Amino acid sequence: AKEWGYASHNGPEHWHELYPIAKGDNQSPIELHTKDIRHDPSLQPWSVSYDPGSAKTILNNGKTCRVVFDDTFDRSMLRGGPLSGPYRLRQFHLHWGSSDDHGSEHTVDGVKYAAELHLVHWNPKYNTFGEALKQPDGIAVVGIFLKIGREKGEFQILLDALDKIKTKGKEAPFNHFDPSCLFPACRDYWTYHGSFTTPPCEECIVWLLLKEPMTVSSDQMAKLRSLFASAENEPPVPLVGNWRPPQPIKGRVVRASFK
Ligand SMILES: *SC[C@H](NC(=O)CC[C@H](N)C(=O)O)C(=O)NCC(=O)O
Ligand SMILES: *SC[C@H](NC(=O)CC[C@H](N)C(=O)O)C(=O)NCC(=O)O
Ligand SMILES: [Zn+2]
Repeated sequence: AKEWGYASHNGPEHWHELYPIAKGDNQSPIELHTKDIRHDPSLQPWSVSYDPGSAKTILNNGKTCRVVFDDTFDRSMLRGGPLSGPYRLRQFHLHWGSSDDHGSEHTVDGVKYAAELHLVHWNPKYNTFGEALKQPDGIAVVGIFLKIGREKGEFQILLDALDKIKTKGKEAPFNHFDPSCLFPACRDYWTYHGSFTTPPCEECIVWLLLKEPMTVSSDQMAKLRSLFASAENEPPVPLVGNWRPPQPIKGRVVRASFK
């Protein structure tokens, strides 16, 4: 069944035993160090046009909490930036730690944030999501960090739905939600080519990591940690620490849209 997780027996360090590409040369996430970032004067701003009504479902698959969107036609689009054409929003999910002092997958100048939100988009010119996974630029992920601060009203909508998907395999209708309401005002970003941070770890992703964090309160973060990685018919296992350690940067440059 090729089951994997975040534990010592089935974690990141063993993923290559199931998917060789986990040891590839374009793996994510990475540590962003000021010493290896290059300002690209040609980088252009990106934008999004999300239809709140395209949101369909929220689910707990035992590895994270995912909100799924209708991507059968052009409804919710991401355009601009380093991209060659518009991308369709497929879903978003989160990565978080066991406590407020860590949780993000990407790290900036040696600092980690409480969580990392990933909005996954794919290029419709490739016809299907499965085909896009085979392309070096088939998927585009807008990554945003969560920092502890004031409570985020818009984020509560999501947190209020988690009670319906407490365990692995649960799913519930989640309608009328515009993920853009979670975006910080500042749009500065870093971009680089990498992979999915979860198996099969396909190296088909163009990353857009925003510089400015979204703030959320500690009580809000505690709510996320209330999920279980186990199914109803299983002994309780809290869903925390679903982040992959930084991978080698190797022969890649991270471009910044700011000087
Ligand atoms: S809540 C986030 C922002 N959306 C809106 O304000 C609603 C606009 C819709 N047209 C509507 O239903 O009124 C938003 O789009 N933020 C992203 C941005 O780039 O600022
Ligand atoms: S990147 C800093 C942010 N500015 C913008 O996103 C641009 C705003 C206007 N479109 C413009 O001046 O061109 C920002 O507001 N960051 C928030 C801050 O005050 O911390
Ligand atoms: Zn992710």
